[PDB]
Amino acid sequence: KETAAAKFERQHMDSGNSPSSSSNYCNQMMCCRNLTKDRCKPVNTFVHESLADVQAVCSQKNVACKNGQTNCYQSYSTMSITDCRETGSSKYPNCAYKTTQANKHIIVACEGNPYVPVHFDASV
Amino acid sequence: KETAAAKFERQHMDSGNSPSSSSNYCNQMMCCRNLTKDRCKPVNTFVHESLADVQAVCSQKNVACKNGQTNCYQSYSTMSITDCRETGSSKYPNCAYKTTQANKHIIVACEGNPYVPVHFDASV
Repeated sequence: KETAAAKFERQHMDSGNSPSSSSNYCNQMMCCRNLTKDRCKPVNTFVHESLADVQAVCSQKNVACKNGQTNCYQSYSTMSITDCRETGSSKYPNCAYKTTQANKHIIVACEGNPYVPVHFDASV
Repeated sequence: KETAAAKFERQHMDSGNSPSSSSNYCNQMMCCRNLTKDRCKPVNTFVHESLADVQAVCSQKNVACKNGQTNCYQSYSTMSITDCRETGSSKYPNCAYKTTQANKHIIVACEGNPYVPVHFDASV
């Protein structure tokens, strides 16, 4: 009763579901980190490397910040990160986001003592 | 008063927590598509494109099937795919698979009328 054609579909078709597919990760983190409190923050990037590895970036590759400042640093290695972007249905107070995974070099602005990140400037 | 450093950690740090399900994707799909009931199927590929794009491949590049039959066809474009292979520690009935994503030209054996995909032969 299962046709050869249906068997191929069962064994091999999983449209729109690569392990890469979006999920509600951004919706949960965006909300729980208070990023949708007075507005839907439009875009945000979460970093999954350890804090020690991210802090180390402040003494890695020195580059210009988007705003022209020069206290930004790009990580020597690519880092595991997740980009959060608002979806078509997002409208405060009901924010909604698409989750996109990635592995890129991060660029952060750093200041203070200890010299640590205070701004996520971009990913490359 | 939130320091800039703490604010950066609250908006951008989520160590160890990438939402990627690509560690368990294959085990889950191999299980629910019924490919581990009698033996651990050794290798299997899932395609993330539409069924429509996969059915069209039967109209594309004719190439030899692994077994030498002449009814195999290769997609002109690469497709988003996930290959599942048994790990070293997999042993029926505790099947275990490594998930490997890629963008490749798929190869399927087609048969019947309509002329449709009946077997996933290989990928580019």
